[PDB]
Amino acid sequence: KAVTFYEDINYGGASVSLQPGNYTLSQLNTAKIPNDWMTSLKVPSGWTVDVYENDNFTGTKWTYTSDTPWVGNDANDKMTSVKIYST
Ligand SMILES: [Ca+2]
Ligand SMILES: [Ca+2]
Repeated sequence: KAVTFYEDINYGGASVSLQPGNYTLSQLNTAKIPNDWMTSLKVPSGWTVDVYENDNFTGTKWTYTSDTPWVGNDANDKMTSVKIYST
């Protein structure tokens, strides 16, 4: 089980899976996840994903605790850093 971030709505386009952790922008990029690119994501039930507008877990924070086929226009293409918890 893991969190999978997708480039497009409805889990379309490019996708990358990550385990729990605290990922900065440069770390996402290394994982092949570009800046301001996340549109949808699958989340293991019970897990928590805190998506941040800016790098180093700052800026606006959006939280997801389940598969989300459309993060919506407000959070769309804004992820720069993210914290994933298996709780
Ligand atoms: Ca996108
Ligand atoms: Ca951003």
